[PDB]
Amino acid sequence: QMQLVQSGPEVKKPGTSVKVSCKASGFTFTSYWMHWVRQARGQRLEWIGVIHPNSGNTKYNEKFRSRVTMTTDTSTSTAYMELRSLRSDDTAVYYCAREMWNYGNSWYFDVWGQGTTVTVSSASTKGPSVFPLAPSSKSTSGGTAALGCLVKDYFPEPVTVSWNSGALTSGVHTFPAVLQSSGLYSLSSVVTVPSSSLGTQTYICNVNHKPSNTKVDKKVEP
Amino acid sequence: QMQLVQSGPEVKKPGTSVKVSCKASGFTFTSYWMHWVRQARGQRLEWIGVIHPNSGNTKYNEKFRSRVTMTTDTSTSTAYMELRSLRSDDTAVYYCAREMWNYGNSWYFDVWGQGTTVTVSSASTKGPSVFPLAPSSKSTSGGTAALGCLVKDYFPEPVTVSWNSGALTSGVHTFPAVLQSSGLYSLSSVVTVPSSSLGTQTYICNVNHKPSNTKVDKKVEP
Amino acid sequence: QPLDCDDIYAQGYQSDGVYLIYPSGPSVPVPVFCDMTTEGGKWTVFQKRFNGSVSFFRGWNDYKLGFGRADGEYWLGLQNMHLLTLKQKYELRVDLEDFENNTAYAKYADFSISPNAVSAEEDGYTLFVAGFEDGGAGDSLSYHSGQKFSTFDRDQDLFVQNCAALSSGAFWFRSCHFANLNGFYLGGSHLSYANGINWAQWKGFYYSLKRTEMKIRRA
Amino acid sequence: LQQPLDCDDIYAQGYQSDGVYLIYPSGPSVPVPVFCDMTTEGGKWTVFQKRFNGSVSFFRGWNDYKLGFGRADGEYWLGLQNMHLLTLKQKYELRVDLEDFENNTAYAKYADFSISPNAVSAEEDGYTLFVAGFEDGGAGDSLSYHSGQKFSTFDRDQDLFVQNCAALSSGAFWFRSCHFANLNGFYLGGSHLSYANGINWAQWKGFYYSLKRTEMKIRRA
Amino acid sequence: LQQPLDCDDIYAQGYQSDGVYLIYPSGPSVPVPVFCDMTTEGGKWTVFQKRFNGSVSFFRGWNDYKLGFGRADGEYWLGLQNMHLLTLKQKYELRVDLEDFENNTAYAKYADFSISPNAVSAEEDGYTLFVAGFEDGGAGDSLSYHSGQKFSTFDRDQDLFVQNCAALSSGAFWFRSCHFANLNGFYLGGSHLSYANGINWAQWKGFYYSLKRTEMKIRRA
Amino acid sequence: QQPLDCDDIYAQGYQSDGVYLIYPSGPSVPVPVFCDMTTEGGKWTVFQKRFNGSVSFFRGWNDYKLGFGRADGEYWLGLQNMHLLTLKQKYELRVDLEDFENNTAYAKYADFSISPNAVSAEEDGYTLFVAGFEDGGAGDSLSYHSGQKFSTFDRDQDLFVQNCAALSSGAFWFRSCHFANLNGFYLGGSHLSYANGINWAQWKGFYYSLKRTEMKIRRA
Amino acid sequence: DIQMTQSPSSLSASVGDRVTITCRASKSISKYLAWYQQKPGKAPELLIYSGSTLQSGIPARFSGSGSGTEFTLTISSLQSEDFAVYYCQQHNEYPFTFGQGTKLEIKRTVAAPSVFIFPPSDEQLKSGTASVVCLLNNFYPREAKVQWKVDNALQSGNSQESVTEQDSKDSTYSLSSTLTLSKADYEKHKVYACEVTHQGLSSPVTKSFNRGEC
Amino acid sequence: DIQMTQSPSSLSASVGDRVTITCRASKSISKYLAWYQQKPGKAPELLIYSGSTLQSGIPARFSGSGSGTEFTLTISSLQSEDFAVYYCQQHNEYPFTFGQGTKLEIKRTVAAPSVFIFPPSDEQLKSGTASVVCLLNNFYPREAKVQWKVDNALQSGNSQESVTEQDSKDSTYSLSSTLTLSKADYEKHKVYACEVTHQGLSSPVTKSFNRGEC
Ligand SMILES: [Ca+2]
Ligand SMILES: [Ca+2]
Ligand SMILES: [Ca+2]
Ligand SMILES: [Ca+2]
Repeated sequence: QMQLVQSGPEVKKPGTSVKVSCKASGFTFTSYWMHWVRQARGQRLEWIGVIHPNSGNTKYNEKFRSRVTMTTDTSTSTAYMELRSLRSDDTAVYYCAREMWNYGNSWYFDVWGQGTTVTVSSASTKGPSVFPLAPSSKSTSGGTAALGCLVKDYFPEPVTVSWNSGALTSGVHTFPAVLQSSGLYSLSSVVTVPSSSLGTQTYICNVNHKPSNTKVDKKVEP
Repeated sequence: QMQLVQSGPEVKKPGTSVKVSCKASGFTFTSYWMHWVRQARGQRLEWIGVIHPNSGNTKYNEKFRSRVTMTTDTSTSTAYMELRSLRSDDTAVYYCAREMWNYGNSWYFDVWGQGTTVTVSSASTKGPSVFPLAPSSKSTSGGTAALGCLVKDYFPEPVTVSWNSGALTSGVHTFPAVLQSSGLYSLSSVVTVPSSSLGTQTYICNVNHKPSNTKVDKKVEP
Repeated sequence: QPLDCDDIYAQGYQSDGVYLIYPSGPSVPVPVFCDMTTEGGKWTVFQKRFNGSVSFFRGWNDYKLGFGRADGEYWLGLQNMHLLTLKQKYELRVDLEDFENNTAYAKYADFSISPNAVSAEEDGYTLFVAGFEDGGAGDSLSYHSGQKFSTFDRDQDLFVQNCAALSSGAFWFRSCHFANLNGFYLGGSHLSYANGINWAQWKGFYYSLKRTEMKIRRA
Repeated sequence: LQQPLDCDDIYAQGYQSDGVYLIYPSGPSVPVPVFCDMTTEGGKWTVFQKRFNGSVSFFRGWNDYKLGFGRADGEYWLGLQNMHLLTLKQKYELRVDLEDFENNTAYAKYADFSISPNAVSAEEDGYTLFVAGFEDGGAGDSLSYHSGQKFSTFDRDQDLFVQNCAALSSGAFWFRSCHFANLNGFYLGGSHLSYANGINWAQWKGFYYSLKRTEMKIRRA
Repeated sequence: LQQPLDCDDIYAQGYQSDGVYLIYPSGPSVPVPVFCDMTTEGGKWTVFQKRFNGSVSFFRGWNDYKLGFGRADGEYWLGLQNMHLLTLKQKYELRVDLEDFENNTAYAKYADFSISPNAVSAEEDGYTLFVAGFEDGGAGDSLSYHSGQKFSTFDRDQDLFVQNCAALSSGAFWFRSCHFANLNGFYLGGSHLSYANGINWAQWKGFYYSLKRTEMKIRRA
Repeated sequence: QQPLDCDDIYAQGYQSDGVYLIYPSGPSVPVPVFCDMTTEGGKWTVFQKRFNGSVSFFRGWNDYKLGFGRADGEYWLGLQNMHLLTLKQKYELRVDLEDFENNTAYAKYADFSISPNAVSAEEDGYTLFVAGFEDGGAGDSLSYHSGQKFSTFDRDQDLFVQNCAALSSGAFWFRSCHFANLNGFYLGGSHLSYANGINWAQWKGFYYSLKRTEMKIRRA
Repeated sequence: DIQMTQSPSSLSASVGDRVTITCRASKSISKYLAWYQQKPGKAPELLIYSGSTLQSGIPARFSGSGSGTEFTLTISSLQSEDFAVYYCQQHNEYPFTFGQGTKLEIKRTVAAPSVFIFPPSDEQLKSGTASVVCLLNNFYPREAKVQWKVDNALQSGNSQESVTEQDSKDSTYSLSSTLTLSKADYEKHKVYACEVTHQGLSSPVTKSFNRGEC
Repeated sequence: DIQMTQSPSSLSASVGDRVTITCRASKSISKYLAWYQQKPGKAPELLIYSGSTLQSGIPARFSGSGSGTEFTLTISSLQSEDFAVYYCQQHNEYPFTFGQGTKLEIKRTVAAPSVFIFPPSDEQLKSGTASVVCLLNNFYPREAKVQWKVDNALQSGNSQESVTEQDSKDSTYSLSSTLTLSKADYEKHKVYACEVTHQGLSSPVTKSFNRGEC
């Protein structure tokens, strides 16, 4: 089927270069134009540029010229995009998209990849420090109280949180991570349980940080 | 990406023939000319010849005609180079390189393999003899003394030397091997250490000769 | 081989400039200038005027085979135009500019030269244009639809006189034109009647435009 | 990316409504439009000749009759060269359909039909007409008299007559001493007292009657 | 798909019965019919010359001999232009097959054969004939005398003779001082008292004997 | 797949200089040319060769349009063919010259085109265009000729009241009159007549007729 | 050059309703515009193109109109598949700008947040840093405000919050605000409280504790 | 046919400096020449071609000029990546010659060699062969000379030396010279010494030992 398979995510230091691949299948790669677009989180999508594989002609966005360079390997039906000098604000998801043809303006993208999350930061890979968010008799509203875990100071994304090795899911709320001023991420995950069940039942949050290879299990008590 | 993967090293007796492979990826193999160049150590590079995969036409260097013959397998995108009658001076690193096209003289090589070190000699494969280079109070300059290992009489290259199983690296200097008149190689590996630490610390050089499957660990004392 | 310039868009070229297309066949190309910018691009241009240097008061043969330079002013040639319109359906756009820094245009959905004619010569290369979308300029070409192409060599017009001779140009003339985009480059206003590059509905018969080009794109 | 060179291919393409269509007798470079009668006797008819309005004059020159002339919509003539390209590469059957001014229809069919068949150059051979076995319709057999004759115009006299029979007949045809069928004569619209100068089919309505409609159809073998 | 430009292509298409076939030497635009000898010596022969009936006169002009003339069925001449297109893009082998009026057969083969080879324009070069290594059949080697000579007609005298050797010989050929082979001479049908003006192969039956059948064949390399 | 120029033949895999078939019109009909795959990296398409003096180059406008001669020896590729190449690709010019004293010379021009971007070459008279000139042994004569239509005794396009093609016994893109007459009469050495032989004005003047002459073309 | 500004920034409607989104152009953009539908963590999918023409496979209820500077995208009757983020693209000229993005969310009944405050754990306080957390669980609409008060003194520049996406089962959001201070700063003060302002509440709620109250 | 000779054979310069390398041609070679940059144990990479034109992706500070018999390669301001061996190729004619190679090394402060001499181990002497080693550790410039003296008698043709490439951290070289003699020859003489000559020394240093001294 018509599919675009992008490269996996990469974490880069400022000033370095990243090279993102995008392989095509399900359609003749040489016939259609290829576009590159980035989506900064919670912000407007930015059109990088365009390249045709057959001719190799390129047309870039004015602000990205000199920094980005596009190439194509015809044999493997793959499209490459490389940003030379990186900048902390370039942290965003990069898509490769195909321009359909349609007897007129065209210039609209009918088939997309699936995103290559690129993170640029001067921080070094660091594991998290897990802290319990204990429940108390004051944080009890009627018969339901709340508890959680604070996964603080870790780099880079992502970290996975699960309660009782995944046995508890109802009432759980794992929040999006926040990038603190120190350059490290921090999130919190909570779950509501009956205040009566606090005495007998044991609650353990399981934090896993694959980039630094850290598995942690933290028990919570009041 | 545009890459040429050459064959690994070969050891041949004089008068025999060697056959070197060079496989292409990242570009249409039939479009570009293929060149073969040899680099004798510390000496002038010699251009062997040229072959085009699509037509099979060849053009050789005058001094190598009758001795070298080039072939190409179009199905596997591979280029071959074979020197028929070998000579002790033909010991060198053999490269395959692609001539770019560029609307003019061209005839300059933009993409290279990564070497096929070819060794021709009448010597037979032999394991090393490791000898300690003990430190002394007479070879001590102030508070820093030197010790080493003498990896003598072995064939063919390479041999790997490491100190304390790789735990010691600062101050180490492993020298390039020398070819003695007997046809066998010989090198030495040294390291500077504090003369005070000779009493407590043990120093062991680990010699590995994969062509003969010889692992040796040699301890050194004053 | 790209026979039109919308094919060239698919070939992988998007910068507007001189390009080769094969309307006859792979044997012989003909260069044209393509406007890959206007309204998404993919425009094949069979008509350019701006400098006034090239004279368009030429004969029927020059207008059949074409004349001029694809860089600047030129005329692609009526035969070539027929080969395109014969095998594909096309859209028309003409872009005009006066000497007051104003732009205008007119679009026609269908456009064909001698459609469904076994031989273009015998039919005199009739012009056909259908549904018209209004731009800056008015609709002058609908008056011309169904008329053979006429020159001072070959009078096909419905007028007793030679309207091609009176208008100092060549066009698909009727009693006489409302659009003479091949008239004499009189460069502004002129006291003579309907003999310059005139678009009647935009700037009347006594005004000669500065720039003129007629564009074509696939369906 | 596959081209239909005749109109029986168009039947195979999947189109059966009679109308204007593009076929590539020369090659994929340049097409030529024709009208096809996909209705009559199973369809698949390629029409190289149409007349009904009388508006288009068929008293044309040798060049116009070589290259073809007219509108595929209404009256037209496909062109002798095109006709030679079709019959050269495939074997074809002929049918002509006629109509007078009395609301009567007639026709005649010929099994084999070719223009200068197996001729290395049509010009040198003069685009000879060949017709073989004749199956009778409403009209008689006029064309068998014409088989083996080069095409003649007032430009080029190929007929077997001392005079220019194309000039005397006000038309163009593969003339012998003179025609029994002048389907390119002048459209005199009914009966005429002059001799053998209108659109005349001798065996159906004689030499002193000018038809109203006329079209010559072609189909694969 | 690609078009068969010669008749060895037709063998690969899947046709092996010798007869009239269409090949496209110029391009897919226009074919030219030719007769192919798929029987003789394995077949795949393209015939650019046929004579036997004596009906077709080969005392024609330079234009007819450039474009070709005759019927692919019977006697014909393919046309020098077409011949040049074949020899220009492929290497070809020559065979000429002859028969007299005494029920005898003969032939001569030439390994290489070309019309105006490596000539930017065949017209300017006069369609020079080149033939190389000759393998003997029944007849001798007459064409080797003719190699390097432009094609000459009573229209265009290219021969090396002060007179018009094409005119004196009643034919057209690549004449030198004058021919040893005039396979386009007048069909004098047997012996003749006139000198070297009939279909003559000098080395087989001399200058005073006109053959009965004649055909010059071409096959890929 | 078809090679339309001779730099394609380099890519096809052929590097020995000789006669080769290229398809400038299309796959229908090729035209043979001689290619100099040796000189300055090779890939040269030759549209002009002269050396024996046997072939007369005082031909008409029609012969110079369609071309004339043998790709082996002396020939002229033809103005139409040349225009087909220069129309679809950008090309470089090199002309190589030789006198009767065993001396060689040449001149190179970065850009070279015949009536570039012209919808019809006939109407434009097949104008010659040459841009930046790199000097070899010989001087720059062709820059004087740039922008001039090709002229013969059949068709006078020159800027001179007389027929400079007729006076010069050759064909060239003549102006008031040539500084280069590479199609003049092969007078073989010095001649007392003015500017009618194979003359490169800047190298050997107007009263010297070269021995060998060839004009080469390569992709941009 | 050719900014694209979408309106409304966030829209809440129920299934079956008629919904309209508008994209505005800074400069004349002509007929040509296109719309996209991006599901969470997915690539955008193209809906409308050249202003009013829809892509094949898109339901008939999607329709686009407008020309010149203003354009609109409307849906006859929503469906569960329709809730996503919609983007508007420039399309006419070659700078190529995109729209700000429009949140289309499902509308439920107004629900107030159950508020819980979590002090710093003793493990954290050993390290030298203190983090106070304030949870607002299961609440709608998304618009909510949290104000930190330490000894009844408003705090700013030291608190960060995160909001989960709309729940699948009950369509209610949840908010987590983290106030990060150092050990010493945490010990100097006594009373910590997060002040919640939300539409379902009349006046701000305050959940508080005292340091070392336990 | 068409020899190429590079100059200087070795050049030493620091970061930021302007450096120039020259390739000489035996016969007129025309406009066409090309340069390469070979890192240790790596494939050559192409820099300049046709005399003056640089390959895509090569920094602008690389530039080439020259024509005829002499050519030059210059770098505006060096960088740590620039230190390598540079080769010049013939390029014009089809015999195809290459340049002798030019070493471009980093220049540091002159340092004299720390000299150590190592006798033959008892293990070796049993086998029937004796090897004497002389180490010159951490020294700059690379140019150094070692002379073996046995009983104050110069030795030649029986000693081999090897030099490590320039160190990465301190940019100093190191040299190891091995004098190989047989068991019998080693026992006939008494005093063994390697004599080091180096720019940082006024007169050559001599490190020596006696058989069975220590
Ligand atoms: Ca009139
Ligand atoms: Ca007559
Ligand atoms: Ca004569
Ligand atoms: Ca003149």
